[PDB]
Amino acid sequence: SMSVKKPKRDDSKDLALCSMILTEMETHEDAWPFLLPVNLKLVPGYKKVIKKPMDFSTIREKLSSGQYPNLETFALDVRLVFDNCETFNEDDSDIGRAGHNMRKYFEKKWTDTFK
Repeated sequence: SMSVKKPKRDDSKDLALCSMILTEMETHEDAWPFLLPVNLKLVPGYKKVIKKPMDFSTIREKLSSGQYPNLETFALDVRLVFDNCETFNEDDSDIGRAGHNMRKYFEKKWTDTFK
């Protein structure tokens, strides 16, 4: 509350560390469904169904331009990429499997870097 604070966590490396995680996600072999924004002209139903599209290139641009106020807002966009994927793709499809794999990969790196 006012004039009552928990000890200050060192957040000075968060930006660099999220960048590193994001590089690791970008270079994973199962990243291909997520690298670029879904083409809303060419994929029927996507525009109407997925209210907030998200992809790795859009996260990279937000990250590089100071549009994440803290590491939680960064994690929320990464998870949105996988939540979108589950909304639109059967579990038993190449893309549906890619999303589960990437979500796992991310959640481990997240825990190991920050928890």
